[PDB]
Amino acid sequence: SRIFYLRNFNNWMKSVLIGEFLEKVRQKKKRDITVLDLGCGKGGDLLKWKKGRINKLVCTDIADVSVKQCQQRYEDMKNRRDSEYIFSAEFITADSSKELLIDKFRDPQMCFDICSCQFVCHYSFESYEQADMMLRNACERLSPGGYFIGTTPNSFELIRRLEASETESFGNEIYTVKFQKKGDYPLFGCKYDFNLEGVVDVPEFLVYFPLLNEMAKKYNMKLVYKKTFLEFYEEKIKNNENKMLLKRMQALEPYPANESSKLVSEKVDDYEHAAKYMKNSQVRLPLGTLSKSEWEATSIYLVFAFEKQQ
Amino acid sequence: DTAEAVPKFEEMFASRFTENDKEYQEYLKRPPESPPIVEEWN
Ligand SMILES: Nc1ncnc2c1ncn2[C@@H]1O[C@H](CSCC[C@H](N)C(=O)O)[C@@H](O)[C@H]1O
Repeated sequence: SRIFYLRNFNNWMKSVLIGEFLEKVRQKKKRDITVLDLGCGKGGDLLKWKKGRINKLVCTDIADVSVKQCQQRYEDMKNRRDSEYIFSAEFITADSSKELLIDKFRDPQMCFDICSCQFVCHYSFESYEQADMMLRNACERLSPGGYFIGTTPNSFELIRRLEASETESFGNEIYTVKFQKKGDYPLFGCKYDFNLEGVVDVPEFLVYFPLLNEMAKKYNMKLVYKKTFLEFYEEKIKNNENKMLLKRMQALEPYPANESSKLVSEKVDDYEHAAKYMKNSQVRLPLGTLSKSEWEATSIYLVFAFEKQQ
Repeated sequence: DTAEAVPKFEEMFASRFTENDKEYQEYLKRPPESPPIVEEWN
């Protein structure tokens, strides 16, 4: 609830990211779209893929309870008898950093047009073999022209804040990051603690993107683009369909508040940027924005997309 | 397998997050980010 809009914004990011590359794939394929949702969680993206009209989805995760729960949502969606088409689906419990997915698929010859890895990649960089294995499961069975898309913390921003901090910790009322040590950052196994009041409290690993870029070349992948969350937003909101969606998903908080409602943050200067903004020649009100606290926590992330060469 | 790739990467990215890391140094020049603002939210 304190994090209500933080969630919606992140969901909007995935919607637009997924949306963009669904349109690209369909521009090339003109047939049944197959997608791998790697580290699917409890199925937060099930609805997104349903809206995207894909034909088959494969949901996989290390947490067996999550996967089945993901399966349960999907069953509930398909079992709600209406007119909407839904993808056929497949659910696999598996460590995608130590296990080969191709041996687990129903179809041994399975290929994908898109692998979607949202907020998962950095767990694989515990070691080289695990990182290579996840990259392999994500990219090797991609159809030529297919994509590897996802979201993961920006190590540049992480190290920036770490080294600027007085200690080995940094964060606020909403998130916390704790490195064991600064100055030393191994290519693999660079461990930090991550706590996001409302979503995670789970050790993560530093992902040096030039490294991920290099490792991905192993499976004939070229970089499509890599963007900070602000950059991706600044591009995507330039499209009114994306902007209307931003509102419908309530991905920003209305500002200023109604006399009868409340801002989400009680923190004293959490909305200074918004206040300063409407101190210029008049703004059309109300504003949509995010608390400074929430933005600090989510601006840490970047978006990436790789393409499978021909 | 691992024996070749890791030391290979260790050399390729030894400047990692240092003064010789041109990408990172460029990233440090970036102004602190302000949160998205949208007008006419209604
Ligand atoms: N090695 C691994 N293999 C498969 N899944 C993993 C994994 N390491 C972490 N995960 C999963 O990554 C997920 C991080 S949470 C993000 C959930 C989902 N991607 C979404 O955006 O809605 C967790 O569900 C976790 O079980």
